[PDB]
Amino acid sequence: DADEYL
Amino acid sequence: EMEKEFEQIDKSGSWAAIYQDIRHEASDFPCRVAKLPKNKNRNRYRDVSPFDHSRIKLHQEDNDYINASLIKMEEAQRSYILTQGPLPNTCGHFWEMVWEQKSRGVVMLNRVMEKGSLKCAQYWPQKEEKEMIFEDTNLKLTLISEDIKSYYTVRQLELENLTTQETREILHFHYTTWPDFGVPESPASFLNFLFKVRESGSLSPEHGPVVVHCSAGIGRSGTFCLADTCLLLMDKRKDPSSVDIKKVLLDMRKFRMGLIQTAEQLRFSYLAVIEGAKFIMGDSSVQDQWKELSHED
Repeated sequence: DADEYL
Repeated sequence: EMEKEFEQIDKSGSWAAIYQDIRHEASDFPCRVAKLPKNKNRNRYRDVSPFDHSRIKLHQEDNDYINASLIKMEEAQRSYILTQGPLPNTCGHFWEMVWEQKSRGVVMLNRVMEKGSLKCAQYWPQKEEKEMIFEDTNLKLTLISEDIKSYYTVRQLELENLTTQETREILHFHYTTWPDFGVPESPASFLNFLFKVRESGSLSPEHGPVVVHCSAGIGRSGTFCLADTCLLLMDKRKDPSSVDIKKVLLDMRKFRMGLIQTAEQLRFSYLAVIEGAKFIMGDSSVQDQWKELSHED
């Protein structure tokens, strides 16, 4: 959803 | 008994559950350096950090940080460096890690672009004539040759430490066919890719650890490493039946967090080891019986 990752 | 477990789990559809239990039991160690504000830009993902204890320290007195972890499988007798796909400002660090760790092979399990987005920078030269110079680290990188096969590309790169006038040949193993979503339907191509990596001597203890990366350096890189280590232990132990992929996985998570990101990647690794073991365990008829499977001309 946001740039990083999980 | 791993064949058992695979069938037993699939029939029952407990992959998420088996997986989630591994997430729950996963080790957890501090990632102090990784979270330092000056290293925010060296981390492709804020939620994917190397533990302090197994992180790779760059040999620069500057800032020794790189999002890279040393996975040392004691019993399997193999070490891997799992790292994120280099960011645009960490490509020199990556090659500096490669250089200082004496790595012979770099294993890329991803594509620079995946799901419409950049999962890793173009950290190697696509053209023989356009070498890359990493000015920050003072390394020169030249594409010598490449061998594009249907599911992977083996590149022969020449890394030059410009400081010492010393040059090394780095084999780049690029599995190019991992799908954007899910895993390969068959472990055939991955396993054959694994065996060429092995065959090249890149994983031998005579070299530094192989540098394995994907985008975050945990999911597909974890698959590669888990599968390869489980294959090492089976075809090493008194009984191959004794290798427990979950315990292997958990020992690997002691060194880097989140290895294997989905229950499908965990299932893909069980597939990979199950199939990889059959071919090596005793089919005297073959060794690499991945003809049609991986196709090959």
